[PDB]
Amino acid sequence: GTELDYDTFCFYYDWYGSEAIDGQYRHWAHAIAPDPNQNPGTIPGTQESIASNFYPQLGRYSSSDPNILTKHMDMFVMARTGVLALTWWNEQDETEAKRIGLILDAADKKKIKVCFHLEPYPSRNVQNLRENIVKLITRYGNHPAFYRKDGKPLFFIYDSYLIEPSEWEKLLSPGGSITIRNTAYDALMIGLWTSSPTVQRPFILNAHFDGFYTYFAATGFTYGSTPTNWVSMQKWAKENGKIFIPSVGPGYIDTRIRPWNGSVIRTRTDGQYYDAMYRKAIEAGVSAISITSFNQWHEGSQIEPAVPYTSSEFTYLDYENREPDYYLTRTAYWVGKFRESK
Ligand SMILES: OC[C@H]1O[C@H](O[C@@H]2[C@H](O)[C@@H](O)O[C@H](CO)[C@H]2O)[C@@H](O)[C@@H](O)[C@@H]1O
Ligand SMILES: OC[C@H]1O[C@H](O[C@H]2[C@@H](O)[C@H](O)[C@@H](CO)O[C@@H]2O)[C@@H](O)[C@@H](O)[C@@H]1O
Ligand code: NA
Repeated sequence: GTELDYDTFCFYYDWYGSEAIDGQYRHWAHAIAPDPNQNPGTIPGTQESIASNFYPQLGRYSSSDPNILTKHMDMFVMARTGVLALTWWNEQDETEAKRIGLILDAADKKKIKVCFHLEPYPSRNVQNLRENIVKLITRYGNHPAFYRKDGKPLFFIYDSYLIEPSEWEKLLSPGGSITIRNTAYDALMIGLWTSSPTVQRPFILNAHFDGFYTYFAATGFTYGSTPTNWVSMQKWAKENGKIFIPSVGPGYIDTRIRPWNGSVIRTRTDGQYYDAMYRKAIEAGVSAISITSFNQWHEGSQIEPAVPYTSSEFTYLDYENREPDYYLTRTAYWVGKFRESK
């Protein structure tokens, strides 16, 4: 009825600061991105003006605040989401190491598991990826909240297409020069499916990924994030021994930090958009689902509770006519439907 689902992975961001913990409102303050097609300015992260079109129920919180982390784990329990997929940027700073330890300890108190979402950090390549996979498994592999499926850790790899299949083969083929296959550091490696099947099918096969995900909460942003393609993507995956983990989300809007990106807006329609994405994932017959996102406030994809808020700087969007915790409860509903279908 209410147990956590360990085939549901929710993308989680630990880059927020507060004056209480960090001494600064990190990420609530954020540079405005220049138009790809310029002195754009910065959102200052004051109470009135934050880097989101929405406004958190918990305010300008710190991701290093143990009291905030506790409340977040309670929110995961409400949503029935059993795995927290943690953004990881290879910052190599004491604050990063501290935050990962706090998140693991908080998660374990509510039986939530943690896996890593490997980001496009500077000069990312298959050698430093191996070195960082080994570090992460050695440092956190014995923590009880560290996620495993059939004895293997799992990693999502954002913008995996930035590395050529001839490089991925070295790490992920059983014969690869620096392979993790059949070693103590073997893992499930889930790459990002973006574009058409004529490009993606050979990429995934040649790179030796164990599976693929789609990430984007905005329908139609890519081929992969267009749900009418998911039945055929699942059929191809099952035929080729690959795990398909489609990404579902409640909406998208990023125009505070990207004022030129309005065409990517997807409206929430009081939950109906989320319902349509989640239904299509379940209908495709997949064995795992990813949620974009718990708390990407910059991109307006969050299921974390939000509240009404107005200032002279900006009038924020909010969840009305639904209540602030609607997207947590609606997640729990769809987790129930997914479990019926497995
Ligand atoms: O939204 C601003 C944010 O964009 C980039 O991070 C990416 C986004 O969070 C989103 O597309 O998800 C990706 C996978 O988790 C992630 O790479 C970065 O440029 C970041 O610094 C920025 O704050
Ligand atoms: O430029 C806006 C766009 O930025 C990010 O996506 C970029 C890249 O990371 C993606 O792999 C490709 C997919 O086609 O698009 C961009 O180049 C995301 O933050 C995205 O949500 C945003 O719209
Ligand atoms: Na699982």
